[PDB]
Amino acid sequence: RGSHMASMEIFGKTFREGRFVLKEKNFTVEFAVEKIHLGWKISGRVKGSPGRLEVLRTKAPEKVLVNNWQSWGPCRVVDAFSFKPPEIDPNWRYTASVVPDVLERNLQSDYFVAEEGKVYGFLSSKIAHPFFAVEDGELVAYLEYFDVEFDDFVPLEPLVVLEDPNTPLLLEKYAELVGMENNARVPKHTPTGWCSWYHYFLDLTWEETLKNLKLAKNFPFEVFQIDDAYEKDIGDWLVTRGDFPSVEEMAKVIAENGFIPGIWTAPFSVSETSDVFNEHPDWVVKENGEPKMAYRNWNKKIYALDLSKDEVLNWLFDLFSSLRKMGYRYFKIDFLFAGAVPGERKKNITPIQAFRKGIETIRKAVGEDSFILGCGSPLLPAVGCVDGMRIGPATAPFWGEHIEDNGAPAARWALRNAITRYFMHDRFWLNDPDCLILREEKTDLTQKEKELYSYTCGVLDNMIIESDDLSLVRDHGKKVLKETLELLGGRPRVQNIMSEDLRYEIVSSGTLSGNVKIVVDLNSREYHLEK
Ligand SMILES: OCC1=C[C@H](Oc2cc(F)cc(F)c2)[C@H](O)[C@@H](O)[C@H]1O
Ligand SMILES: [Mg+2]
Ligand SMILES: [Mg+2]
Repeated sequence: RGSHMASMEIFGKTFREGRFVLKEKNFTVEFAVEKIHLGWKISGRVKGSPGRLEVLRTKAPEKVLVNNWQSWGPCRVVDAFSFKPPEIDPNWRYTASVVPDVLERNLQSDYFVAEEGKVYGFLSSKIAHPFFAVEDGELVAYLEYFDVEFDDFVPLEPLVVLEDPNTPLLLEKYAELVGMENNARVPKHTPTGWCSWYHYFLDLTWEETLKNLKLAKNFPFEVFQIDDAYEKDIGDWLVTRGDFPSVEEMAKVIAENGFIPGIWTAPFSVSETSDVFNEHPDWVVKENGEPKMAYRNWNKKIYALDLSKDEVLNWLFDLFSSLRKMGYRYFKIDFLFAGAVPGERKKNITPIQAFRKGIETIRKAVGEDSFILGCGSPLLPAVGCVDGMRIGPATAPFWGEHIEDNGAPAARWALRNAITRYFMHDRFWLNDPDCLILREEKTDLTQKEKELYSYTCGVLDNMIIESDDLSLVRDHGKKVLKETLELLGGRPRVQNIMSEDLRYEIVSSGTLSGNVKIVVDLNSREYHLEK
């Protein structure tokens, strides 16, 4: 018990243990408030038209760890009372929020929120989108059902409230419950590999690919992954451009060289210029009967597939079936937020319901022995489907000392999110902190900075992928990788998770180098490691 617990409300009514029933004009919910280890759990079921359903109300803390819904968005500590709404880029509206009306008035946090000594968190997002808002000094938890009606009962997304001095332990515990609730996939083996993006970007040639393929026999890579560059257009994934061969021919060549073939797609996205859009314009999410722009990128309007339509799911099954048959066993599936944009779909289901039919179709198509890696993705809804997940914005071959914490490529902000989302590793999935850039030339990263990034990711036990012209990686670059791989295998903890000054103390236990600690400063770019 406590004064602060007595101040809480659940579904409109002062907090206490028990079973309850709430009959309102347009919906009904039945819920239980049960005791669990380190606090409380609210669970139940709902029917009718719940709209934006208020679950919990409590006093807003002064400092809160907030979390954006998707890969690239910040997880960071923020002063709650001195919040001002950001201006929202109309090209990137839905990477900031799936409920942008909230963000333009109030501080928002998706899926969970933390303070010193306390965590509030939902265990799932299967039907509704669970978020928090700070409204006039109160913290308020909602489930958004996006105007769907339910004739029969469906389960609530469960909420837990946990209390203990050790906040790191609360987050690790929250994540364990999330893991159990969603049948998380956590492979016993972690892949190493190579990725084209962070050297060649959109200008990768097959000539350059063949060159790197040969050099990679001298590096400890299992996987060889082609990124954005090969494809004809966004949506036309089985047609290549430039000097590239067929998609089947690439897979066959990578395999012969002794590597697991990997390939990038953005599978819920189709451009205004693509073949598949012009063939099948009715396959996309709509506004007033017209195609609704999901985002703008590659200097084109990009639309979202309507994953409520059988035609669309059949098309996805056939695509990823074909890729599997060719020999691809590693799939980076990107810009997935597109699949969950609000709007008009064929069937009257939520965007989250549609997202989940989408990603389940992909897993079905590629099978169980394929490794899926999420990117640009809603986090909670993906748990149990993906094997790995990018948990930060894009890294870069420069620190970004003078770049703002929005979502623009920068090493500093990419590593920040790997630290503040550490607790998802080995519970939701394998965390992907984005690629190591270890080349000596064609870069602005200092040796110090390269050491900071790589050793931190090794301590955290995160996926280790390099992205370089392997010609430009010599003695220092090879040594940094070898040592980073030595740092894997432990159980990590960020001890000062609520810090506001970009300095962190991080421990890991049972690494291949025993027990270690690293102290890192992301502002000054300094580190201190003990083995
Ligand atoms: O377009 C390819 C691509 C896109 C994504 O990165 C960005 C996504 C953006 F919206 C803007 C940007 F400058 C970079 C992925 O995180 C990155 O890893 C790469 O695969
Ligand atoms: Mg009250
Ligand atoms: Mg591990």
